[PDB]
Amino acid sequence: LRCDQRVHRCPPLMDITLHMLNGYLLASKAYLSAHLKETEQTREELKNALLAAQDSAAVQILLEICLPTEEDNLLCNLREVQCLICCLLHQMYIADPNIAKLVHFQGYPCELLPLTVAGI
Amino acid sequence: ILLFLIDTSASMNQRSHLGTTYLDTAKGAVETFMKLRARDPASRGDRYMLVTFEEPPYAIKAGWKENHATFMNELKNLQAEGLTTLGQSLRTAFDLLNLNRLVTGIDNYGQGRNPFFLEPAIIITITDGSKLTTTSGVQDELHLPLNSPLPGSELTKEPFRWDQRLFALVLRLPGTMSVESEQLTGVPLDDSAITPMCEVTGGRSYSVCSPRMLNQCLESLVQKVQSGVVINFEKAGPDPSPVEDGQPDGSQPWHSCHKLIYVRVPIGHWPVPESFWPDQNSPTLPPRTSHPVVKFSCTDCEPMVIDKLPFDKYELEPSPLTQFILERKSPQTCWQVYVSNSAKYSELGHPFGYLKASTALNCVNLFVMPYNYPVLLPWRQSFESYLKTMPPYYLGPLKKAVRMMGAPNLIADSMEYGLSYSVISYLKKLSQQAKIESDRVIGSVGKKVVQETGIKVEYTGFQVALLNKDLKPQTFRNAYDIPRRNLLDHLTRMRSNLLKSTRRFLKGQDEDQVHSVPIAQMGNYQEYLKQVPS
Repeated sequence: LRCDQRVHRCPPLMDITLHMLNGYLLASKAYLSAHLKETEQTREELKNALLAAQDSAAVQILLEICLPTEEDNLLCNLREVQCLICCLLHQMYIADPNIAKLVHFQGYPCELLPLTVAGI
Repeated sequence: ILLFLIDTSASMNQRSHLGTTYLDTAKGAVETFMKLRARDPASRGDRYMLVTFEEPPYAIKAGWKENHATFMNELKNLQAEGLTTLGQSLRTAFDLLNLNRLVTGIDNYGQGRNPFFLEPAIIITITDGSKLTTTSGVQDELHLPLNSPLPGSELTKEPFRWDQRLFALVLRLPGTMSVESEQLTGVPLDDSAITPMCEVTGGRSYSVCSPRMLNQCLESLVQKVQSGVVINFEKAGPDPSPVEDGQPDGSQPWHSCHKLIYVRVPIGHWPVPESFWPDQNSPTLPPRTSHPVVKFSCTDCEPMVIDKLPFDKYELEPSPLTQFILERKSPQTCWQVYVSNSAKYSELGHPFGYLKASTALNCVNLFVMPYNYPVLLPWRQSFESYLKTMPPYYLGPLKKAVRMMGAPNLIADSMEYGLSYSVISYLKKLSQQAKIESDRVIGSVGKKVVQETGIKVEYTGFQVALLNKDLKPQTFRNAYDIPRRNLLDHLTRMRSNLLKSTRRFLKGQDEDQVHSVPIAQMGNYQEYLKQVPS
């Protein structure tokens, strides 16, 4: 999510990066689950909190990417990128219903409220 | 024993001319009173208690079985928020002071009234100026409520006890300059609703107006703590028969001062039995009085009383000694004293002592005599007929003195009343249970009250949460306690903390220390292989 920042206005590359993000999030979950077993030769709650915070940070970054500009709203690359991000967020919420609650407790700017509700 | 009563009411939030509120000044005055009393080498047995203007479960902050540490900790965190419920607080304090009285034997109400069984207690009742409220309006009477009397309290009919003095501080500090400093050595009265309640017990009520006056009143209050023997005097009935060196004409009649019964527990005998005629069969006992209504008569009546009678030195505190000093302190002469309210079967008062002064003419010695001394002191079947004029139970203590010579009496007629013994152990057990229940839930507050009570104006059961002071959010353990601003940096911090695999991991981000950081406490948990032999 810290790439060249020019792919934000690029639907195909954005979808590729979203697929990679989901894959690497699952890989990080698996890596932590395997690392907590190869240690001490509680920690499970710490790992769960870390994974929840990481998913929440990823969701927040994906939401902040949906911002229009730095300063048509329907026919542009921004629309397709927002739709892809909403699709990934819907998949994440279907996978885990707790990250949605954690993100809503953390909050996000109101400019994304009519987009996530009507997109997810 | 000293029970400080600090209201901590919402009216104690107004700022003085120095810059601190009245509550801060009261706490500072309490601390300086502590450091002043610590100068006298007698503060190794007293115990400090705290009473605030809160609910009965929350009014007491530190009571029995509480050391000085928790008392200072509770007085430190006092918050001034609430109404001025003076009557309920005074009642709670008096009930707290009378928890361990019906179990040890003090005020047994069946065997005289022993003055050598003392439990001193001084109340300060530091409150505001005036305008006390009771959640409905502003009262001007200060009547103590009577809603739930303690088991065994109907035998005194008064909340305070034999030795329970009540001093008061109003803290009437001006807000601009407090420039009233005309009278240097003068401490006037407050003239408020607490003044009669204080004067009834036997203690005055100071009127704090300046910090200098506060220091003066605190330095004058430390000299008014001793054994509590408070008895009331009356002029009746002699019409001021003090025709010894001048002519009488007075205010030194209703003297309700205290007496210093210094020990040599206190040692003494011959107590003031009671004020009524006790019958052999009496289911209900008449309620006693905290202050005995004893009256003196100005008669010489052979003041020379020399015998092997056990001696007593209950020193009387000089408060109304002007009437005695007007007659040259009555040299080599005394005046009898007698308790009223049917001291015998059929008579009005029986002389049982006198108030002879010492040779140094400093104070009154309060020579306490037997129930009827001028007859037994000067057997031809005389003592058997003489022992019928004295109360029955009164044969208890006097016989001990007869033990110094012999033992002619026995336990045949040593019976007060067949009905007085009954219904007494149950009352003592109930009082002990109440004292245990009060001392148990004394520091455990367990408020658990945080809600907004959302009204309609999930239904009828919702309540928004309130801001918790001592929340201690777990940033590493709980993910909900991480705000949005410092989320990525905190995420990396948690990641590095979990992937470090260090020793003795914790869930706190930055927990430096508590409010106190002692040097010896931290140095004790260490090892130093050194002794400095050189």
